Amino acid sequence: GEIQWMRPSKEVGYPIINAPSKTKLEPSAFHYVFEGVKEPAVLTKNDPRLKTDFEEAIFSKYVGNKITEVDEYMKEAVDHYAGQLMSLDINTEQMCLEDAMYGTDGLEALDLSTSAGYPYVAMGKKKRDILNKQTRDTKEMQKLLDTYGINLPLVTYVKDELRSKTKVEQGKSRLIEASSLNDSVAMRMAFGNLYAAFHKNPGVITGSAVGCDPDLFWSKIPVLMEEKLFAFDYTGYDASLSPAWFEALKMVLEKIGFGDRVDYIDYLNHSHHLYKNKTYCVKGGMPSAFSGTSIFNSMINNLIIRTLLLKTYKGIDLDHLKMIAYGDDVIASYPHEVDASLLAQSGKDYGLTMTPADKSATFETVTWENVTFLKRFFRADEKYPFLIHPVMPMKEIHESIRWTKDPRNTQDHVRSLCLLAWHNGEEEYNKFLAKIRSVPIGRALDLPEYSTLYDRWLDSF
Ligand code: NA
Repeated sequence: GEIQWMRPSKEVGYPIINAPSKTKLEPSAFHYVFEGVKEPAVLTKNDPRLKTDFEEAIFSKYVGNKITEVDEYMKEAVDHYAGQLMSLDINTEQMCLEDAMYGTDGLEALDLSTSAGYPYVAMGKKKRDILNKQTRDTKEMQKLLDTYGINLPLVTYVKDELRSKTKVEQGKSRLIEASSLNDSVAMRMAFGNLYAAFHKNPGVITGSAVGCDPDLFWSKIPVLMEEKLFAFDYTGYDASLSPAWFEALKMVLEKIGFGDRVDYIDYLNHSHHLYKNKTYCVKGGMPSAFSGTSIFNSMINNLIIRTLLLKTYKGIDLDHLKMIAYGDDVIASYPHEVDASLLAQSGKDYGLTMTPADKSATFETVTWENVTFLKRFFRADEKYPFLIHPVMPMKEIHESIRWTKDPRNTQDHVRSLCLLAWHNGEEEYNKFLAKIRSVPIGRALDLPEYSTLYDRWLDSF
């Protein structure tokens, strides 16, 4: 990803976009009951905590484009992945406006709380004013599609979330690149069935985990993985993607019956963005908030890993590459041991910056004991080994519970954390509940006890 140019929006015919400047994150009733070191991300260039230029920091993720065209290894990767996806008999017909808007089997309705993007955000028009969940009315949307068309600028907002102290000082805030509601709708109409097929088929065939339920999926993953696991982290994955990776994605789409609308991919690759009073053009880089971000990043990850394996290990048997991606996150395997360090080396030539799994300083062997996926470890249940626990460390949960974005959601927020935490065991879960109940807010919540969650879990399979 690389920014071609950036300049005042008015110079290119666009209005200034108002973006919040104050975090909605504030210390929760549990702020001093649990340990934590994260704080709300910087949202404005004048944040006191900043120790470097803000604008430069948030856009530094665009490290450039290392590759121009699709080489032979990538083409091979494309053929293998596409051939694999072919076995799913994915429905290639366009999805009707109604379902694209309000959902159908395998595709949730459009999120009504998130930005409607340009130009709606500039006309003070919300999604709630356009969509009718009980009516499933498409008239207003259709009228808007005809009026403002598609391929509209993506509206950039700084993401309001917790970040390490280092990332706050270095202005390393993440960005939300919201595609207009029109584009989102058009893309779900174009690829709606592809998305549904992926959501209904998490595993090693789609090579994707999007739409998965960790509580149930964790027990299925091992049986899908090979003998030897391998994994690694990406530094700024989305933004590092070069145009060639988007072209490779289109080839996959053409081969599986969607050649009909690969043009939509161009809109993602060569994209137009609005931020505050500036507009900028990016070549490469996956936009962070459009309908399909996760899925397309996952598909591209499948192409990347196959490519690096072909480039590094000629003769590799991709039919025995078993991987599951979720955007940039990935858990992979092969019958034979592979060197992630070598793969990482091959990765640089493709514009990818790969580092040791889970922030290790060195590339170590990945085992079922130390591997993580979506920040969750895998642990066989003590009583029924065949049931696998997705174990998210308490550290993350403690960090999260120390802040709130709305006192009215305290109950939901804390229940959510409980669904993640109990997997750490009864002793730990009870210590968590007790601390929660050491303050009034926590004592007034209705939280499930350990045995309740365990029973609920066994009854969910
Ligand atoms: Na882009």
